[PDB]
Amino acid sequence: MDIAAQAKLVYHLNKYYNEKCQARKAAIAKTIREVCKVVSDVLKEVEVQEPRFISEGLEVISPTEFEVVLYLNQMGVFNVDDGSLPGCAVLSDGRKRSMSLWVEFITASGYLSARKIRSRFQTLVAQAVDYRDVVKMVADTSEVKLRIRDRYVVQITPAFWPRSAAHWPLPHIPWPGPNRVAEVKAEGFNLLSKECDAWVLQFAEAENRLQMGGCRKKCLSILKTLRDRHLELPGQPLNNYHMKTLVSYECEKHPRESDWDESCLGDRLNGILLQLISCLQCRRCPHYFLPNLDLFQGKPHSALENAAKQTWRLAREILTNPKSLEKL
Repeated sequence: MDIAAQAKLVYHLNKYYNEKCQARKAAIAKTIREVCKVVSDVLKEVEVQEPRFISEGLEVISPTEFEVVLYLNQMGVFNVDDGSLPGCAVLSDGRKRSMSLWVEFITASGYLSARKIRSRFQTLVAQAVDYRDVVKMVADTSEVKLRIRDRYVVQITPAFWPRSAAHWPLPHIPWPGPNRVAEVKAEGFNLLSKECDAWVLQFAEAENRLQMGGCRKKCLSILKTLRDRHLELPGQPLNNYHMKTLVSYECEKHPRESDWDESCLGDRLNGILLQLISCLQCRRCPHYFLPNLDLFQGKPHSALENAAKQTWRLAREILTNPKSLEKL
């Protein structure tokens, strides 16, 4: 009897993925196509004032929030991760300051300033917005953020293998195979100009590729969707990034690709919600690549607890009656 309920769960989850998850990616695509015209148009204007800025590398934060990473024409004339500041990193010799496309922006100390490029970029964006009612500029934040049609918020973050991520993959876990490891590692990493004077690290390119195989993406698509529909809560305790970062952890716990067959979608999804409820209750949720930073950092105890209540309540309605997914 325990066999048939596993299959019923996998069936209704596939319906959720095809009915509700696809609808998400459809509404998001409508919202992104509307948003992306505004940004690329504005970015075209920034290109005429500053040609170094140019118009793929997108990030969905929520259905209404996005982060555009703008990959700048670089020279990489500058060569550095230390325990100094967690999750964030920062030239070689006192020569070749004139080698950078952004040569003016290297500091007197000889370091290259994220704070200064983002300000220069922010001044340009706030100026380009002056269009009437459809675009707004977000202030009191160091990062560039636009408010479009008073409905959506888009952050535009200037952007281009690390010391903390060096352990991964630990040869302990058969996953990933040497083929998947070197393949995902070739993606490299990205540095995002955000506050913490440092650059934020992001592996959205490696993370999303690491989860290739099996139902991992269907699981993420289902997790992101459930979060949108039922876990947008006071305190914004839960992000698409929380789900994304958990799916990777569950990949380790179940190393074998067989654990990720389509038959196992219910198990892996159920396993992930539970680990999430633990993270909420334990009050700690670590980054996949960098354990030193906790993605619950700064979250109120009241909100982390309530999120645990709703996440738990959600998994039970699912298991007791998996058809309940239709009405979710």
